[PDB]
Amino acid sequence: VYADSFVIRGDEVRQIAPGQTGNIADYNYKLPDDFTGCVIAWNSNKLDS
Amino acid sequence: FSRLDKVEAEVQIDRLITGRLQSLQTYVTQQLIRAAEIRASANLAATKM
Repeated sequence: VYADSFVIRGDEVRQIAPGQTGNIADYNYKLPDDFTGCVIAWNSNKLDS
Repeated sequence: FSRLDKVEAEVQIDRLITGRLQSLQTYVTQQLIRAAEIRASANLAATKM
């Protein structure tokens, strides 16, 4: 099992899904086509901001 | 490929391979019927000669 942690903007959460393209899914972190597993996202306005 | 997401494009492409494989199957089956009919007629010309 592997775990990857990073902080992004709310609008780009949809790009982390496999196959999406954009400034974050093509330049920082791109998932493979046959990805097995899944992702978890939650708002963190209190601490990081 | 250029109009669907890569996560689910593989579902549609195999959904198209089935038609191009079934269509080739019906052609072969029809020939097997015709070949037996010609075979029964080539065995009559051999007797007639």
